[PDB]
Amino acid sequence: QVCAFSGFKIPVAKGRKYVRLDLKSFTFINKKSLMQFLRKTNPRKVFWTAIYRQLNK
Amino acid sequence: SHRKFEAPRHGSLAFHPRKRVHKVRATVSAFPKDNAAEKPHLTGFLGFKAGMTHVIREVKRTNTKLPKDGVLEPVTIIETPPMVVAGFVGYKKTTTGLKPITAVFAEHIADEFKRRYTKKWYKNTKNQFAVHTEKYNDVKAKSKRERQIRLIKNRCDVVRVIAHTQMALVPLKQKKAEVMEIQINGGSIAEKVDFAVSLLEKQISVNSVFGTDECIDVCSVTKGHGYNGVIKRFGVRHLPRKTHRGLRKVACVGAWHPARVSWTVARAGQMGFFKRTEVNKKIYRLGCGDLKNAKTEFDITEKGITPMGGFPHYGVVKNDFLMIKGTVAGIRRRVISLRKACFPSTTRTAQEQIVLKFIDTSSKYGHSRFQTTTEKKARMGPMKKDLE
Amino acid sequence: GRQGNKFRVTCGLNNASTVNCADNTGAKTLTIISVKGFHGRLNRLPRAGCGDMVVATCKKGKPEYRKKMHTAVIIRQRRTWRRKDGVTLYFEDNAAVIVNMKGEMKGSAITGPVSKESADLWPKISSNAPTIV
RNA sequence: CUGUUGCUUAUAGACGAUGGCAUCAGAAAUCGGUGUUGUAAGCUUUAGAGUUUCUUAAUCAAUACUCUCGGGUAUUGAAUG
RNA sequence: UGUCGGCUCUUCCUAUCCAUUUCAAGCAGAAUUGAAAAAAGGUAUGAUUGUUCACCAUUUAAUAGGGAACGUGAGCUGGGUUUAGACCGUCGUGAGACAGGUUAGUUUUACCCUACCGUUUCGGUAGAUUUUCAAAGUAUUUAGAUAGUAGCACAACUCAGUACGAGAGGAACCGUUGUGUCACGCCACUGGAUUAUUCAAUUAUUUGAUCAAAUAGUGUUGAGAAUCUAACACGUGUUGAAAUAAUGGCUGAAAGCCUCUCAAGCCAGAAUUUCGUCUAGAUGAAUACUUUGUCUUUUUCUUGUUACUUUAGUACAAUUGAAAAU
RNA sequence: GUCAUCUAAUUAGUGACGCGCAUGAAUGGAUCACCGUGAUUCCCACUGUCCCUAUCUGCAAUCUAGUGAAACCACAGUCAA
RNA sequence: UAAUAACCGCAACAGGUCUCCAAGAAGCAAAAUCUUUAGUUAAAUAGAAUAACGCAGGUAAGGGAAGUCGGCAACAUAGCUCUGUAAGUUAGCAAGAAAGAGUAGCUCUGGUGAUUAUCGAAUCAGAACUUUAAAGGUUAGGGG
Repeated sequence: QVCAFSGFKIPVAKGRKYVRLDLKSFTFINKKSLMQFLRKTNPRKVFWTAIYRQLNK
Repeated sequence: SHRKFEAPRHGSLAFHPRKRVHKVRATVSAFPKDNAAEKPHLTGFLGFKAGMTHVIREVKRTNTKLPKDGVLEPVTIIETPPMVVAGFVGYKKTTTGLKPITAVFAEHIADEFKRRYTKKWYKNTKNQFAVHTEKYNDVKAKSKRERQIRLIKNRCDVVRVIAHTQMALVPLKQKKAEVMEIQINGGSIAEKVDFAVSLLEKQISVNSVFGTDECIDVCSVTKGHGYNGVIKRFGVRHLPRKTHRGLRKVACVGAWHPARVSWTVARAGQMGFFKRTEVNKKIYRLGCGDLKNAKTEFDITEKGITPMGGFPHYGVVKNDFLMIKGTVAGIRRRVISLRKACFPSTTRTAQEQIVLKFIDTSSKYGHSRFQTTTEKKARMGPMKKDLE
Repeated sequence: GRQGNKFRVTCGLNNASTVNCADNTGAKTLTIISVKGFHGRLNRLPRAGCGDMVVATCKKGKPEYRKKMHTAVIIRQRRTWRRKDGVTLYFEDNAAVIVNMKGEMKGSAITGPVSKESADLWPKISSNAPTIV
């Protein structure tokens, strides 16, 4: 399992899963990522995300 | 008039009165019933609660709908370094219960055991067991000891070994040891004393007492909370918002005419430092020797049972330990008295084998991600410090 | 009509809770009246989790369904609940479908995903369920 | 022997009590670990819509790039030394 | 002697609604009906009404009936009733009347003794002298007269579409797996609080500007460790032995037969009783060290205790006390 | 009261019926547009009112130094019959 | 003195008592909030600990009045601009009905005058760019 927003490797028995009505489910590592996901925040503009560290460098 | 509606009473009267204990260690009020058709063995131990973690375990029970990939369970870690046996006592069955007859002690006694017989050690003369040790080998004293051994074999029915911990092996600041009387359940009283004598000055490990996948009982003192109200002490209903003079109280503390408040009414008072015995506790991992680590047959990383940054408020576990399924009474660093089950559990879940797939050693502070501190440095890679 | 047992699901739906009707049987929303199999306690309100049969009324729908008491099964809920394998999950809305006592579904379609707790309990729901999450 | 007292003492606590240590006591910083937030201040990418002025010479310019997985915090009821 | 009801809470009664054990039926099964033991455990959510009451819609194994100054106002509320304002209807010449209706109407004090809940302080239990002993002090390990007591209930699978029944219908014993509640805990995982005014951003005012802050009694917002906590997370109470109640039986007289016994003697049989287990706990016991060895009182030092100090007085080893059972 | 309606469910509300215990015409009768810190019912939204409680801050309460009252009081203060 | 200590209330009582002079920010505003000149830091005592029950101010998962005599209490809407606005009606109103959209920062452009190119007024409209997408720190209607 890899966090939908942060892109971090989710440890076992940790994190929450969010299931939307469009049949797509996302699993998150903490409430910090889930809150930013719900605000339509681009993970490529957040410096500490694993996705940002791949696009750059 | 009768109460309009019925409900179960709040609180349990099986624990009234709720008097807080005085000593941190809790003594088992019983031992498993003796069987005389088995080899003598020890029926108890004593460990210090370190903390709690969670493990993923594989279900071995049949006819159950639990997931095949593993079930998440909480486990308590109880560090149990080896004990030192420093004497034994015989008990006799009289018409006023057990009465100790004699207590034969070893020749050499550790300073940890001596501290129990004083209150201001740093001012004491520290001459405990001095006369006992200096005259141990005299014929007058040797003859007396042989009489004490012979007295127990003739007029005693219960033998218990006086074993104490070694506080140098634990991160606690206390130096005085914790003394526990562990009964010997086994053959005739003749070979119980023979078995007891062989144990003098020797060290006993927790593996010699408890086996693998064994259900046990735990006796300890619960976490203290001080003075408390009836809502937390007894769980009564909170009064409506409109109430004059406060919400969190029992409205009626008795009828008019028993003319006195009954002992059964919920009253405010002390909650906390109470002695509780919990039965039927499964042992998951017997952390002795090979199983002293946190690795599993599935997750093969060599990691210590201590999480990153140590157990909160406890430190680092570096001795033998036990994994207990679930929660035990008492906060970290509390002394835990262990004992074999008085009524063994024959349920299919109690006899079930335990096979762990994963043990969580991530940090217990915050929302941690990594298991070992090496794999944290691997994922994050080099940082500004160290590289500059 | 239910098949087998159900594990512990933290019931997040109270009495008088309005849920959507993912069915196609002309009922828009349902409000929970009672929960079948609920064991009473003083001052407690009936509770329903995923896969729980309920007794509900329709306050918005076609005239042949409105202002009547129906039997519904909870298929998803916004209340976070934990599976026995350490998976913590919750949906986007509370929804239910109308089924009778025998369990046979009145409608023939379900919109959105269906919880595994409700699907395994009632075989007829899983057959009409698009996805089972 | 026990009590007072000290550690502005804890696994305890309204106050007493209870638990620990008391010169190998204790405390304190600093260091490493472990967490929280999200990339400090200075200079640089004309980053940069335009304006302005010398008239490609500058300016001023929200925001943005590199130094920077940065900086700050972290027992106070966290763990080593 | 604060006069209705409701809310909160404990306890008691059984004339038992459910669960447990039994007998009977016009009891084939299922579902029911009559009755016995048994009061240890449970007995709900709402629309209308101030209502007790009632009547409806559900849920449940069941949604039983009552008492405690018609339990419970220095526990609450003030909806009703039951002062003073006002309106209507009927009555009265009138002031005014109305268990007729309507609307607005201050709910005071515990710091006292006891009860209850928790919590300290001081005092303390008598006949033993094998010096390997005996007693006093301090500390630990234990002990357990007594008091309380906790686990229940439901569901799913299999038995089984089987027994039974013409068919329709349609169980149960063992076993296994869960759920609910109650009780005791607990902080790993998930969630909540958050003055670490932690980190970041930002509105207004003031530091000449940047930096860094302060002020708006916690300015506000996002994330937020710790600690606490969940009806929101999760563990344990699936636990053994004997004797019983109602009842069904064995042998067996009275009464040559019969009979479970208003006879002697036995067995099986409960959510039962008692051991076992859990909590508090009195008098106690063992060991370690310090003493002392015929004894006491008044003084006296100490935070306090023991030994200890002084002046006396007092006794000095040697015939006591056991059959058991009927 | 009876009939409709509002609700899953209506001693409540609204609209009808009227031999009305005991309505009724300046003791004014009927009708309300605006207005009302007036009385009543129902919807939407929102929320610790509630399921069911958790937690944060300030001030006290607790203890101590100084200071320091009052109501009340036959004598007092354990229960069962 | 003219009052949170000189006045009336038993008092150095949070009650009451007639007037004059009156700065900056911000905003429609003599509003809330912060500061300048002036005044004061004491105005019925403090220190330690950080228990229950309180008084005052708050927040909360899922549900959303199921609580209760009764939405009591709290929550919620809230400024300005543009569009749009029902039945009913004494034709005046209802009406801010209900309902929907916009709002920040930075860099610019145009309109609204006076004197014969210079001088000045805050106000309105428009356009690119950027961001944490903007009335809401304070003040600030719940609707049918």
